[PDB]
Amino acid sequence: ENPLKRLLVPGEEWEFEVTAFYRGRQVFQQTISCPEGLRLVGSEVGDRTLPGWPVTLPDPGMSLTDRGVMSYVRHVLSCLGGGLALWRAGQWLWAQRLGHCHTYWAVSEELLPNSGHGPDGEVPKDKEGGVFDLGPFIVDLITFTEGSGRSPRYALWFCVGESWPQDQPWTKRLVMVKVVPTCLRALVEMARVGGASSLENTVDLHISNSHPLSLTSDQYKAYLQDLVEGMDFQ
Amino acid sequence: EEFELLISNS
Repeated sequence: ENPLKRLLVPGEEWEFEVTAFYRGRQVFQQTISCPEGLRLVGSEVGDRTLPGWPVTLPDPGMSLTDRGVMSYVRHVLSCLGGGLALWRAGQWLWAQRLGHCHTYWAVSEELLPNSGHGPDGEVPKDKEGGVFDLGPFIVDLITFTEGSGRSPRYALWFCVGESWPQDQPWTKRLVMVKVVPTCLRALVEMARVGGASSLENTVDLHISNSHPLSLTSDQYKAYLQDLVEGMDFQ
Repeated sequence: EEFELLISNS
């Protein structure tokens, strides 16, 4: 049996590492494991009955140093309302806006949101929107194990309350939020150190009900191909 | 440093 299929079984929960940045400064980090996904809110007030795990972004500061911009940050957090919903349905991650803050997203690197390609689009409000497809990710991951392509991107960056910072430093934006499906961080890491020969390495898939995985490089590449053949493609 | 808040109300 393929242990990597555990990611795509219904009822299983991925871990989402949420990291928030106010003006190029990390202010918040929390890991969420919820079946109905997460929900980036700013605590006003609110509808407690809304599905998804509430992730409250912290209030900024009331400092004489940095207040001409922290009032703007607090202004954005006051308009998140229902917040930014992010959940998983099968092999897709879905994001939707429930508040009044226009939000732009992109699947980029972990230490840098804006590479140059621009945003992958804006988080929709009236409909749910696909932000990540596991299909193309595994395919690119196999090619990465096959010493050819580059490392596939898995980090979801969100630019809240402002337009996407293209050709501008991302430290200028008021509210930036990085969300990482920690299973994908592991899969990439497993392919980063594991590709030494046919030895064993250990990968924690970081998902609900799962044990560590001691696999060989060939075994890992075999499971990945078997994972692909059992997924929808476009 | 000016800020255009894409906050859509009403």
